[PDB]
Amino acid sequence: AQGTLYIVSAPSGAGKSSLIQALLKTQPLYDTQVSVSHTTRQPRPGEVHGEHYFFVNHDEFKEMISRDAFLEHAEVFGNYYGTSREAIEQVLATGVDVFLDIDWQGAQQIRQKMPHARSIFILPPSKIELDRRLRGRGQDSEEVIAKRMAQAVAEMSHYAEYDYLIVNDDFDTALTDLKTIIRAERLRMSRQKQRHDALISKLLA
Amino acid sequence: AQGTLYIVSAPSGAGKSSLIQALLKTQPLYDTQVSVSHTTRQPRPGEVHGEHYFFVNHDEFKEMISRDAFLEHAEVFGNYYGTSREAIEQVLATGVDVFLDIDWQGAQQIRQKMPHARSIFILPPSKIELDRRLRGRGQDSEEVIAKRMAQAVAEMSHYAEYDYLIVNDDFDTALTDLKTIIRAERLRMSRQKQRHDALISKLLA
Amino acid sequence: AQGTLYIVSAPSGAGKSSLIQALLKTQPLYDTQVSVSHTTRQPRPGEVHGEHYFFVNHDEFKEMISRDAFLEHAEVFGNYYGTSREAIEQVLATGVDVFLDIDWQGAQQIRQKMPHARSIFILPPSKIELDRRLRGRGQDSEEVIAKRMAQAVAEMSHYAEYDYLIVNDDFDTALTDLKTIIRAERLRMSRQKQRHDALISKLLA
Amino acid sequence: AQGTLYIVSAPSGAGKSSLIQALLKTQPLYDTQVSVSHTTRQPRPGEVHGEHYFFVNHDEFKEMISRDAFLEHAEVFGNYYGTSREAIEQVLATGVDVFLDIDWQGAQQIRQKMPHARSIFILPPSKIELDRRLRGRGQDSEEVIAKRMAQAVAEMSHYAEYDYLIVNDDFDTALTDLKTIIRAERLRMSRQKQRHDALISKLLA
Amino acid sequence: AQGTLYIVSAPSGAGKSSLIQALLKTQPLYDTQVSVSHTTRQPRPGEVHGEHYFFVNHDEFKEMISRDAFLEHAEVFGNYYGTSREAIEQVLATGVDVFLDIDWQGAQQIRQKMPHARSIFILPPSKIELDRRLRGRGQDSEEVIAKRMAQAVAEMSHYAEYDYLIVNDDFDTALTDLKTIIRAERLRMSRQKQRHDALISKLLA
Amino acid sequence: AQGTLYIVSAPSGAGKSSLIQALLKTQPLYDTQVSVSHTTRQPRPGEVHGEHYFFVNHDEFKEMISRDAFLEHAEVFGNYYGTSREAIEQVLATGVDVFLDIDWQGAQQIRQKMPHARSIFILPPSKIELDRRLRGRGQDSEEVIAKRMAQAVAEMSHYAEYDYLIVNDDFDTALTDLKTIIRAERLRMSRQKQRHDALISKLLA
Ligand SMILES: Nc1nc2c(ncn2[C@@H]2O[C@H](COP(=O)(O)OP(=O)(O)O)[C@@H](O)[C@H]2O)c(=O)[nH]1
Ligand SMILES: Nc1nc2c(ncn2[C@@H]2O[C@H](COP(=O)(O)OP(=O)(O)O)[C@@H](O)[C@H]2O)c(=O)[nH]1
Ligand SMILES: Nc1nc2c(ncn2[C@@H]2O[C@H](COP(=O)(O)OP(=O)(O)O)[C@@H](O)[C@H]2O)c(=O)[nH]1
Ligand SMILES: Nc1nc2c(ncn2[C@@H]2O[C@H](COP(=O)(O)OP(=O)(O)O)[C@@H](O)[C@H]2O)c(=O)[nH]1
Ligand SMILES: Nc1nc2c(ncn2[C@@H]2O[C@H](COP(=O)(O)OP(=O)(O)O)[C@@H](O)[C@H]2O)c(=O)[nH]1
Ligand SMILES: Nc1nc2c(ncn2[C@@H]2O[C@H](COP(=O)(O)OP(=O)(O)O)[C@@H](O)[C@H]2O)c(=O)[nH]1
Ligand SMILES: Nc1nc2c(ncn2[C@@H]2O[C@H](CO)[C@@H](O)[C@H]2O)c(=O)[nH]1
Ligand SMILES: Nc1nc2c(ncn2[C@@H]2O[C@H](CO)[C@@H](O)[C@H]2O)c(=O)[nH]1
Ligand SMILES: Nc1nc2c(ncn2[C@@H]2O[C@H](CO)[C@@H](O)[C@H]2O)c(=O)[nH]1
Ligand SMILES: Nc1nc2c(ncn2[C@@H]2O[C@H](CO)[C@@H](O)[C@H]2O)c(=O)[nH]1
Ligand SMILES: Nc1nc2c(ncn2[C@@H]2O[C@H](CO)[C@@H](O)[C@H]2O)c(=O)[nH]1
Ligand SMILES: Nc1nc2c(ncn2[C@@H]2O[C@H](CO)[C@@H](O)[C@H]2O)c(=O)[nH]1
Ligand SMILES: [K+]
Ligand SMILES: [K+]
Ligand SMILES: [K+]
Ligand SMILES: [K+]
Ligand SMILES: [K+]
Ligand SMILES: [K+]
Repeated sequence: AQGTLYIVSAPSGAGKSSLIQALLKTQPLYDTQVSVSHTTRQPRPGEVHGEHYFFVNHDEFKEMISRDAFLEHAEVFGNYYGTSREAIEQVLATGVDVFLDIDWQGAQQIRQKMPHARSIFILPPSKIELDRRLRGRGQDSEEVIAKRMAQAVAEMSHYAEYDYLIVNDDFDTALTDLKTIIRAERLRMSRQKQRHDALISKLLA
Repeated sequence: AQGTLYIVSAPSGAGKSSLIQALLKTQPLYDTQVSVSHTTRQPRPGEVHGEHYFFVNHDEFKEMISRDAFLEHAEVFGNYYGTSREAIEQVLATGVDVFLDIDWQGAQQIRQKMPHARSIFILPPSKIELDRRLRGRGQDSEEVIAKRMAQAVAEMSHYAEYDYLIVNDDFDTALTDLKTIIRAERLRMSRQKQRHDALISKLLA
Repeated sequence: AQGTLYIVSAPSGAGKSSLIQALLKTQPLYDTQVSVSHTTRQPRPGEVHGEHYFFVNHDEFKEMISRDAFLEHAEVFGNYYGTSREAIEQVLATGVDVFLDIDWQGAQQIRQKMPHARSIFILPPSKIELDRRLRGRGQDSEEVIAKRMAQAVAEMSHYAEYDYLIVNDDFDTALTDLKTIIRAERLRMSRQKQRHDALISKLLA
Repeated sequence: AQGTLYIVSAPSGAGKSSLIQALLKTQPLYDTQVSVSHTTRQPRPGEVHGEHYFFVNHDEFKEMISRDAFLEHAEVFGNYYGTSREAIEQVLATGVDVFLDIDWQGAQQIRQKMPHARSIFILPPSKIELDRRLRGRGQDSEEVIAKRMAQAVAEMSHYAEYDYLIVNDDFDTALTDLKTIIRAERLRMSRQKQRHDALISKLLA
Repeated sequence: AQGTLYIVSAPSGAGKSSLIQALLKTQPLYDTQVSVSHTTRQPRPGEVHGEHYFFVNHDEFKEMISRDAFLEHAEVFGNYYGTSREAIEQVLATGVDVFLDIDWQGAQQIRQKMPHARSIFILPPSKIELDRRLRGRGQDSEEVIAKRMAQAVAEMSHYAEYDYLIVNDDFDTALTDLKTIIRAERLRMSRQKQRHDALISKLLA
Repeated sequence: AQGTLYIVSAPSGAGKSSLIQALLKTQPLYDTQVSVSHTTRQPRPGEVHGEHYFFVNHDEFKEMISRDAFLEHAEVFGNYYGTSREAIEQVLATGVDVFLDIDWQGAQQIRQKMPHARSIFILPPSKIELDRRLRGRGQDSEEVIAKRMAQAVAEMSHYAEYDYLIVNDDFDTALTDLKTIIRAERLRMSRQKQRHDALISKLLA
């Protein structure tokens, strides 16, 4: 009973990390999980090793690439990120659906290796709103913000490669759209044929 | 642009009828409609012509087959039923999603002509429960009930042909399942790219 | 197996009427129905025979009492009302939960004959609010209003006899309360053991 | 104003710990709490003393039994567990409803000492699903899993002693069933007579 | 005490009509009603006198203007429409919130006479979508559609006059938005102080 | 794009801290935040500096007052509390709506400096319930409780200065009332004119 891989991408300031965390709190670990990526970037305050990321040195990441540790890996704004194959295969084979919060470059690598995976792209409801979300608390220089928005513009040009699109205007609407996609996918005949492997056998008698 | 054609089929005793009506009350005529089939069966008490069905004589339906007026037609439960082509094509072109409540024979003909149609099959939660619903008020003979149940079993044989499976155990749940499918499909990239065209242009500088 | 008999009573001005209709629209005829009482009162405008009530003459209702046709009967607000036994027993045996919208006199007679019946009493949120609802469009005389309010107070005296109390302040809340009771009862072990019989056998090797 | 004790039992792999935690996050501490049991078992990673359990040595547990510290205690798969009487009585007398996540042996002891307590049993939706939930991440030997399933089979044979049954097929449905039971129980006339001690006094005037 | 007067205006193609009906089905006649306007336009098929509109002749409506029977009146889409004063004042005095589905001309006259009236404007999600809804079944000429769209644009010019803006993209969302406004207003201090008068007295010793 | 300040006050035992925390978990930080106050009171177990409060010595608080650090400050039951101006102005100017959990004295100071802020007062559903909530786990002396209730009585006399009133009888109802207020306020024409700054421009063409 193999589970389904879900790809979730978005520019910074579309609210993707908060949409996925809120989805996860409604779901037991036997239905849905998130993958823990590897990264070279510094742990932020509040972040714990093995929960959000496995944090590693540049040289250790390199080692991992060279021994084919990764289902996908990429550089994103000055650091490396990747999804280790072993833990993914292991969780999917227990029937769990697994969320991959990754950029468009990782999404592409996943699509070719796992053609069944479903990908969701999240957009902000406008440029004005994107800019206000991107600015955060509002203490970065104009320059640092132009570079941010430019990285976001790059991410967004890749949206058409995804199977679903969520416009995250209003958080609760968008959360509901995300739950709706996963729920609809579980109503697919292949999935249902199984988990319901005969009630159906009992129906056709 | 084009709305999506939905096919919904079910044995009797699966609550499919009330599920579709309930869904329509929450949905504007510009989003979602049901197709008005032609048939030779008699109107039920309190059932208006042109709203549930176009009711015609045996002789009239046979001449409609000759004029090639139907996208599908079939014989179901001792009467003839057909889906007039002109109205489907006309409602779909205005962007409305159109539901076809038709049997498995009909669904096959539509699949061949309209291959992006999506199909929903609806099952009862058990055989005993199927029997309890078919029996209804329990005033019918054992002989009539026997014929309804064999027809139901025969209908259920063809489930594996459909894209989606809903197990209608609890009505509200099954209603949320039908609403869920419709909503997820509207979140697909092909339709969202259309609906949010202006937004996407702005966002990509 | 057997459906559950529900009794619902309330003074007028407690919104009990619309609560029951609203509940029924969300619920199939094979899950939940309302009992059709006989009465001597006139039909209201736009009120059909056999659907809300079986409307009979004073002389006809008196002969129904003699034939022992009622599970309960009583005099309410200057007219006679009764619950025909045959249809209750017949709907209940098909597994349908049946609601009896009857007064306190009726509820006592049913309690004695049918001791697993469950009863719901419905109260207004205050006396002032009760008065505001009773007054309605405010076109009635102070004398008629005076008689409606004494009847309401008399009805409310008998609340402590019922299994459940709903305070109907906010309609949607009170609707969720009525849906909630019905749903919890269906979760009781006696009914769930029946509904999931096949599952339980499998589970226990 | 004494609160209600709720008993929640299930085999491992019916998702009970996750159903109760999610219920609790919707409820303030003046309405609903969980009891903190005593156990001899080792704290898992993430577990904190006094939150999930009071962790104690074998000898300390023994001391507690001998001085009648426990409303119930039992051995469950190679460790001891129990509910201390003092903290329970103290919380219930402040009107809080208290959840006891305990096995069937503890449930029995509670039933005799507190006959008002309501018990809920949770089942998995099938054996296949139970087995997949039981297997977790999927790294235990076949042997260790047969023993797990055998402990689960034992738990499940005791389900008929409970007042309610939840089949935990779909987490959100099952969570809603749990909230529905507590909510229905609060609509009971005894409870309502109190918390609403006169609005009612004001109604009967 | 007094209910609140609501004004709702919208171009056609904003789904305002079905939004108001849908809202009313969830709401008792003692909480919320729609005003019955007089008009000279013909009844639509299946549209009853005194329930949607009081339908009168041109000559009758002109004499109603002379008797000062209207709180507002105006000419809309080639016919005359008016809000009879007596019924508004009479329903409002019984504590009912009354909705006026009227155009911008009407809303101005009501604002001047009734300055605590609250007003809701409803917009379509885009021009293309507005066009798609106006076109409807697509059987009208390009000339008629042209006149409907100029009327819609003219109506939308006056939006900035209203207290509240609802963008009706997704029906259920827009329905929740209309329910939300009504509910928040009932939470204002002036109305809550009235509704919970007895409670507040007790609470303040 | 300036955000809206929300004031939330209540006596102890109306459940205000739990209502606000639950609201916040549904909202991303770019829509809604809570302010972190300064206080001289001791950190409770579980409390962390900079999350719930900035904890400071009596002398440091004094320093802050003397250099005009505070938008509002006050003494509440033997300790000082205040909201620093800088962090507030900074967050509001990024378009975030900010919740201020403060007493009636702070509310007043905020009202004069920021006349756009919206204030919500929460009441317990009765004195009996207030007293039971105030008593907590139930281990304080009668005397300590009379003083508690007396501080609560003082808070409650100031309720009429607030724009909204929530009666927190049932947690989920009250949470929904709180979400409804914020949501309604976002439907106001001033707010909507902006975030929707032309779709509208595109509508009037
Ligand atoms: N290819 C790939 N991208 C990743 C992976 N993990 C995170 N990212 C991307 O890294 C980007 C920034 O991540 P992060 O430092 O956590 O900031 P944030 O997620 O926007 O708050 C996001 O677009 C992620 O999609 C990964 O394992 N593989
Ligand atoms: N193929 C075909 N079947 C139809 C059509 N309309 C209705 N049916 C089927 O014939 C059966 C109709 O039963 P009906 O008289 O409406 O009673 P119902 O089952 O409660 O709807 C159902 O299975 C429908 O799916 C049609 O247009 N074409
Ligand atoms: N005991 C008895 N009372 C009934 C029966 N049917 C209706 N009633 C009661 O008589 C009253 C009927 O009022 P009705 O004419 O229907 O106006 P309503 O109050 O809005 O329903 C209500 O209190 C009902 O409970 C019945 O079958 N038996
Ligand atoms: N009798 C009794 N059983 C308990 C008590 N606390 C926990 N248990 C049972 O111990 C079993 C396993 O508990 P645990 O080690 O926490 O694993 P888990 O709850 O399945 O994740 C469950 O069936 C509980 O019902 C208790 O205080 N008394
Ligand atoms: N001012 C004024 N306008 C009204 C009144 N009643 C309806 N209208 C407006 O006239 C138009 C009526 O259109 P109608 O014939 O009902 O078709 P509809 O647009 O689907 O409701 C709408 O814009 C209404 O707002 C009224 O009493 N006074
Ligand atoms: N004026 C003002 N009051 C505050 C501030 N922060 C907290 N309070 C008030 O202090 C009172 C007690 O706070 P606390 O010690 O946290 O107890 P609790 O909030 O009831 O659990 C509450 O009424 C708050 O409204 C503040 O920054 N300014
Ligand atoms: N406008 C705004 N966005 C914020 C603030 N704090 C965090 N964010 C955004 O919230 C998201 C983090 O979940 C990012 O898009 C941040 O930039 C704030 O104070 N204002
Ligand atoms: N069990 C049962 N099913 C019914 C009753 N009335 C209608 N039905 C069923 O409800 C469905 C129509 O809503 C059909 O499947 C009918 O057979 C009844 O009294 N009992
Ligand atoms: N306050 C008020 N109650 C009404 C009105 N019309 C009907 N009702 C009440 O609404 C209920 C019927 O739905 C009854 O309790 C009626 O008295 C009205 O205009 N105002
Ligand atoms: N199938 C599956 N169940 C898991 C996994 N991780 C945890 N669980 C289950 O989730 C529950 C813990 O809440 C237990 O029933 C675990 O066995 C996993 O990766 N796969
Ligand atoms: N696109 C579309 N709109 C429709 C159709 N039928 C009715 N409407 C629209 O739906 C609304 C009435 O519910 C109006 O705005 C109508 O123009 C249809 O078939 N297609
Ligand atoms: N009745 C009651 N209230 C409690 C208990 N524990 C905490 N609270 C209340 O819950 C609130 C804290 O969120 C305060 O009003 C506390 O007094 C308890 O055991 N019983
Ligand atoms: K990641
Ligand atoms: K059909
Ligand atoms: K009745
Ligand atoms: K426990
Ligand atoms: K009107
Ligand atoms: K604070």
